[PDB]
Amino acid sequence: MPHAFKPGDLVFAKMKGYPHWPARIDDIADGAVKPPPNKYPIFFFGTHETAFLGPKDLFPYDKSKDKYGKPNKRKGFNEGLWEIQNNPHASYS
Ligand SMILES: O=C(COc1ccc(F)cc1)N1CCCC1
Repeated sequence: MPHAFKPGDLVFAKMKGYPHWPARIDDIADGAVKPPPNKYPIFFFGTHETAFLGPKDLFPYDKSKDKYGKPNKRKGFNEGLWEIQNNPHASYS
């Protein structure tokens, strides 16, 4: 059975106006800004941007990739497909 989201989990994450985007649940570093309650820090592959999202916008990657893991014309997307499949736990700082 599913657990709650934890850092390291791979997802597609949905933001208004954008396709379901390859992403991971990030850790929060010591001393860094925390997310709002009930939100997770989401690191978007390809763009390398972070936003705070709740579970309603988080689709586990294994279950969802057949539907959402297709090339897109949006900036950063196809790089991000490569990252989530090939090195999803790397440092992209
Ligand atoms: O909206 C976001 C991430 O959120 C931020 C965007 C810009 C920024 F400077 C900081 C955060 N994304 C939509 C799908 C790819 C990444």
